[PDB]
Amino acid sequence: VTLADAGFIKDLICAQKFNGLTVLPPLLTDEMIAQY
Amino acid sequence: NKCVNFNFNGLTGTGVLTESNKKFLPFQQFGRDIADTTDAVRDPQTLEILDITPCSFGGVSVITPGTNTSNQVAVLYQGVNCTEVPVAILTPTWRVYSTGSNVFQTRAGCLIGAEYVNNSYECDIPIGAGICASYQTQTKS
Amino acid sequence: VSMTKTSVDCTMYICGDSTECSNLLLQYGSFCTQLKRALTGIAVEQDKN
Amino acid sequence: QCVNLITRTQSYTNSFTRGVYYPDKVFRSSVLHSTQDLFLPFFSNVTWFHAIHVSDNPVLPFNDGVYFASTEKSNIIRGWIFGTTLDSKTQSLLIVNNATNVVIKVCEFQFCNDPFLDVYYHKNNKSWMESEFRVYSSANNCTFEYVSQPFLMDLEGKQGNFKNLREFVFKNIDGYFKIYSKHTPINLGRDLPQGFSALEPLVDLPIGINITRFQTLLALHRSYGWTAGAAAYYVGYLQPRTFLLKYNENGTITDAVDCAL
Amino acid sequence: IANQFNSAIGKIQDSLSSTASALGKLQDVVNHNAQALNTLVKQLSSKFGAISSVLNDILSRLDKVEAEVQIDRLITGRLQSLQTYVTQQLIRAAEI
Amino acid sequence: DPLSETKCTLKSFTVEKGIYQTSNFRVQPTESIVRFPNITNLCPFDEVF
Ligand SMILES: *[C@@H]1O[C@H](CO)[C@@H](O[C@@H]2O[C@H](CO)[C@@H](O[C@H]3O[C@H](CO)[C@@H](O)[C@H](O)[C@@H]3O)[C@H](O)[C@H]2NC(C)=O)[C@H](O)[C@H]1NC(C)=O
Ligand SMILES: *[C@@H]1O[C@H](CO)[C@@H](O[C@@H]2O[C@H](CO)[C@@H](O[C@H]3O[C@H](CO)[C@@H](O)[C@H](O)[C@@H]3O)[C@H](O)[C@H]2NC(C)=O)[C@H](O)[C@H]1NC(C)=O
Ligand SMILES: *[C@@H]1O[C@H](CO)[C@@H](O[C@@H]2O[C@H](CO)[C@@H](O)[C@H](O)[C@H]2NC(C)=O)[C@H](O)[C@H]1NC(C)=O
Ligand SMILES: *[C@@H]1O[C@H](CO)[C@@H](O[C@@H]2O[C@H](CO)[C@@H](O)[C@H](O)[C@H]2NC(C)=O)[C@H](O)[C@H]1NC(C)=O
Ligand SMILES: *[C@@H]1O[C@H](CO)[C@@H](O[C@@H]2O[C@H](CO)[C@@H](O)[C@H](O)[C@H]2NC(C)=O)[C@H](O)[C@H]1NC(C)=O
Ligand SMILES: *[C@@H]1O[C@H](CO)[C@@H](O)[C@H](O)[C@H]1NC(C)=O
Ligand SMILES: *[C@@H]1O[C@H](CO)[C@@H](O)[C@H](O)[C@H]1NC(C)=O
Ligand SMILES: *[C@@H]1O[C@H](CO)[C@@H](O)[C@H](O)[C@H]1NC(C)=O
Ligand SMILES: *[C@@H]1O[C@H](CO)[C@@H](O)[C@H](O)[C@H]1NC(C)=O
Repeated sequence: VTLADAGFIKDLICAQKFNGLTVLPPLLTDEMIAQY
Repeated sequence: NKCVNFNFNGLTGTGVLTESNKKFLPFQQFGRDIADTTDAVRDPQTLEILDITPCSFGGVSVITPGTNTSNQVAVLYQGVNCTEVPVAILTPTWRVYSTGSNVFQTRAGCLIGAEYVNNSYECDIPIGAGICASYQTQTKS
Repeated sequence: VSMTKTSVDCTMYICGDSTECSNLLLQYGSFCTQLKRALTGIAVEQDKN
Repeated sequence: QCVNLITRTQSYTNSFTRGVYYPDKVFRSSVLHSTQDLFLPFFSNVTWFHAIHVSDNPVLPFNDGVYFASTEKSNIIRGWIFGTTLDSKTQSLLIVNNATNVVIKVCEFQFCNDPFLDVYYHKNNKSWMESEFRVYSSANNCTFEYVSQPFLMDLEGKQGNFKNLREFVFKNIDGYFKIYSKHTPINLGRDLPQGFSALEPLVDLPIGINITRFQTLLALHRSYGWTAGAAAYYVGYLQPRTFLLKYNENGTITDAVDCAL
Repeated sequence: IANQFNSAIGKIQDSLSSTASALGKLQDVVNHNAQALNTLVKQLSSKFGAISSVLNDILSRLDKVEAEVQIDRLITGRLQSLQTYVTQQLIRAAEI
Repeated sequence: DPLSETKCTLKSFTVEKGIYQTSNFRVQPTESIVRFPNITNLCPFDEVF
């Protein structure tokens, strides 16, 4: 499964941001989900 | 390499201008991204191609507990490089948090006014990307 | 189990670097707070799920 | 000078993928872009004219743009008339080109009936040039004159039977007249070859007048006396049409879908 | 029983590796999040009955009275594109 | 100050424990620049002046 945007610190990903649309990171990282 | 207002041949906008690895055709003047938004413009006088990206921006989340409990707060500049909020010495008129020694790059954004501690706890206030914040006294040493 | 958290803002989406439109948009009242709140209500729920 | 001696015969052939052109002056990379504009459809039935001289030449319609193609050596094809009346009752646009410079000139021209051009050897100037313009009586008032490099060139050297096909799209809109073109080499395979190539905008001219009809100029050398010759060209007409256009990493239109084929 | 289990776990890897569509229900969510933001950012280029979708084009070419109503159309249209996106998101959040 | 801004965006003198999105930050231009081609085609008004 490919992820379009991770939402991490800064393509269509850029242009979305250019117009104020932002992607927020999940609280639990993929390491914390692997630990659970 | 400086955030500026621009007008090329009547193509008006705002952003940082940077040299481009894109190679336009001789008759083309500007490039549109997948979102059909302008992201390059060819200088009319000397025909080099410049990338445009908007000047930096982001959300500003304030981490405040019960007003009754305390009046001090941290601020998270969302998706922002924590070297760039200092260069952004703007919409938030409160300049003071440009000069903070207690400054931290979370993956979620630049967090200012809260200090990183190596010890871990249950998540009191969520910041994002594994990070949480809390109002308490540490006293380890 | 979850979907991408998103946030947006009328100030930039409807008109970036545009004070004139920013003043016209005030005439429409609370809709932008409703939209921002609704997307924040989705975003906090993705962590909960 | 009103010599009605040129004539032309006609037939039909298939314009497979030809007559696609860059719709705006914009770069795009690896992106599929859709637009509604005057385009020539895929596998459109395209008229095939042969023009000849014997020692009968009807003026052509123009509406919603024309595609014109040809592939003659020595650049015997030399220009066009575009215009409302072509008789000095309303102004009209003349294109003529030679080996070193094209003129774009729009005036109240009385063209007589059939306009051709007459480059011949003059003994006293020891060289080739146009004798007298049989194209028209006289120009009365002119309001725009432009000069530039010949919109058409031959390939370097000359390979045997190796024609280049020359393509033009002519549009009139909002006062402007827009030329698009491409010059593609031909393995000497077939007419309008299989493959793809999009026309670049050559000139984009604020003529400002009204176009309803068009015609083309052929040269004659006057060797002693109008030595007889032949030429070919193809005419297609544009429609208000939707296209999906594919840009490569370099922002050339590499392929297209005709949206109602 | 252990060999049946161990050989069954061996087939999960090959199934997931070979099958293009196996994570379809997760890819679909990622694609709908990407398509919804692409559609929302594309909707900025729509005219909504105005002379142009470019705001400073309007402000340059038209006077304060006329320019304002042209922007209004763009405000009303864009604000519709946001309410649509947020309603689609609130419905899509409920099935997640 | 940023607490005074959260009190304002929540329309209340007492904000509770949490994280609150306030006004978006955005760096304004340092100046404005005009780019148009070389000044070709000067009008032949001089030949008559
Ligand atoms: C191809 O056709 C061209 C136009 O028919 C022709 O250009 C013409 O060139 C002559 C001489 O170079 C010009 O004559 C005038 O030149 C200057 C221009 O200011 C004057 O000072 C001179 O006194 C003289 O009047 C023509 O004006 C010019 N035509 C146009 C429309 O600009 C080319 O020479 C032709 N080329 C060949 C190979 O035949
Ligand atoms: C986009 O433009 C690119 C730059 O012009 C172009 O790259 C070029 O590709 C051709 C064809 O592969 C190369 O031609 C050959 O050159 C020598 C042999 O003469 C070989 O060593 C090369 O590998 C190659 O086969 C050009 O050298 C190459 N130019 C550059 C500067 O890299 C792309 O092909 C263009 N892309 C499309 C889709 O048209
Ligand atoms: C934030 O920006 C700084 C620069 O202000 C980045 O630091 C650069 O990192 C790259 C990659 O390691 C180096 O090649 C550069 O030399 C660094 N520049 C400077 C001036 O130190 C940093 O990587 C960025 N990081 C984040 C989290 O956004
Ligand atoms: C173009 O030139 C012709 C010829 O000089 C002009 O025609 C004259 O126009 C005037 C004004 O309408 C009439 O009174 C004359 O009877 C016309 N004479 C002829 C012979 O046509 C014409 O007006 C000029 N056009 C422009 C735009 O200057
Ligand atoms: C170009 O010329 C044609 C022909 O004169 C114009 O068509 C006329 O348009 C008027 C106004 O609609 C009608 O009353 C006439 O009956 C039309 N004439 C013919 C013969 O169809 C056309 O309007 C002109 N175009 C422009 C842009 O001026
Ligand atoms: C414009 O002038 C500059 C400076 O002389 C020159 O470098 C440039 O090539 C000119 N423009 C074009 C299109 O040649
Ligand atoms: C705030 O703190 C006061 C004591 O300083 C307490 O009486 C009050 O109940 C608190 N309010 C809330 C909402 O917790
Ligand atoms: C955490 O421990 C490292 C040493 O392992 C130390 O260098 C670092 O300063 C500590 N963290 C903070 C934020 O002080
Ligand atoms: C093209 O049109 C002409 C006249 O409309 C017709 O005679 C001819 O058959 C058509 N072409 C083909 C391949 O049918």
